[PDB]
Amino acid sequence: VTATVNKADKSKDRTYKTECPLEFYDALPRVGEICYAYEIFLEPQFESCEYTEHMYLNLQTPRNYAILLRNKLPRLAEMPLFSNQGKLHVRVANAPLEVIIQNSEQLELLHQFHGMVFRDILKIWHPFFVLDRRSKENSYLVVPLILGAGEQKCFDWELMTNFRRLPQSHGSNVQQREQQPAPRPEDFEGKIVTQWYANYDKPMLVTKVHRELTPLSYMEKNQQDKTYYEFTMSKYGNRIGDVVHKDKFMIEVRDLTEQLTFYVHNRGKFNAKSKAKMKVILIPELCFNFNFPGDLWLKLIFLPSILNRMYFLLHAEALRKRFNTYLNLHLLPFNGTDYMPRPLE
Amino acid sequence: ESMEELEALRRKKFTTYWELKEAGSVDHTGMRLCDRHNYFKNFYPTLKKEAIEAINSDEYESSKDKAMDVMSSLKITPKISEVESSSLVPLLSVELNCAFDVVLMAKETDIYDHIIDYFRTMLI
Repeated sequence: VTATVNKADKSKDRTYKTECPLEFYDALPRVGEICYAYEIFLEPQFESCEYTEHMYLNLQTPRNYAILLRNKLPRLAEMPLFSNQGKLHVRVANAPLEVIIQNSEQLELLHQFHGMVFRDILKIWHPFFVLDRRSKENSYLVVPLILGAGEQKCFDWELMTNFRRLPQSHGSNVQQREQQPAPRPEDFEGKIVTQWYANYDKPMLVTKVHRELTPLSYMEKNQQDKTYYEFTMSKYGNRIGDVVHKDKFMIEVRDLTEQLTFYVHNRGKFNAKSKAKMKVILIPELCFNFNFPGDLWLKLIFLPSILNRMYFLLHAEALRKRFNTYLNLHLLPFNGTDYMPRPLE
Repeated sequence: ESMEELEALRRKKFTTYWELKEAGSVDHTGMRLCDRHNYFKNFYPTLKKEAIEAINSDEYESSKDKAMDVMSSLKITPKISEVESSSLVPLLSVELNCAFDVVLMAKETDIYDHIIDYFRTMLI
């Protein structure tokens, strides 16, 4: 304290080694061991409207995912998030789902799906990213969850084995169009699609199919004297080559935001009426179809923010328990096993 | 023509030479450097009106999409390459390949909005 050595470097900073919460250390599920799954629920606060239905109804879908650990999680508080449509509420299941891993290949399938989500769906991937099995720090897993018999919920095995990697979209030519089977309205309903002709290869969620609307029909607005087919040719004739399956059904699709960090309330003049009036109509065989359902994609999009917030809430819980035990106040009903977390203010 | 041919023929030859040497750096806009910035202003209204309508449109899905649509509107071809850098986030440069030698560069999270700002400023 009396030394003059550190008087000059007053406003410097220091580097520190971060450490995961104890729950997220050695959390990699193991064969022959009991593992716990915590379903993550999301509740939209904003009203469902022409600017918001595709997010509201999709979030309220019963299909969800869960976090899988060897280490039991404590109770966690309700969590707010801010999407473009409005404020969003997130919670973690207080009652873990418990299953047993029995063979290596099932764990490999789980880990493959976990890697695929970040590599393709979120595009958090880097060239130097490698999957880890050391069961060292930050080794928890993510598993999609599908409703089981009755009220029970179970793992979506077919989804994981079907999507070890996302299929690359490709531009089929006219002969490829002819040899391919006709599009089916049910195979598109609720699925993720992307356009393989234009530079816009980014995915989108089709809200619903329009089986009653076919090419040569006049459009919605402005160019009401023009038809879908003629505009598609005039726009991208040199890209598409030609159109096959002329008389088939059309679809109406809405876009998926690229944001990942929804902590802070993004604000602006969203012009909901005009943003709804730009009703995007696309030709099915002109846009590649993923079998991946959007009711899981619009919830996987929020995964990074939730994971980071949980990463820090676990440290907050650890500190709270340490202090309440140190002061000998832990035996109180306020701080005991009946500890009820309160939503973040 | 005696002096005119001596000028035009070597113009063609040297312009082709520089175009094959560098793919850019060839100035054939015909405008004085004191006023070469008026290049984007002096296009036909056909491209300009629709380009400014696109760049003024707020419904666009993303800044990248807006940039690509505006650039395609002026029929100007893109050219994006990765410049070497010490930054973890890649440092990307964009070349427009038009007669006016123009190049822009930033982080790839900002290159599209940078193109938005550039074409917003120039197109009037």
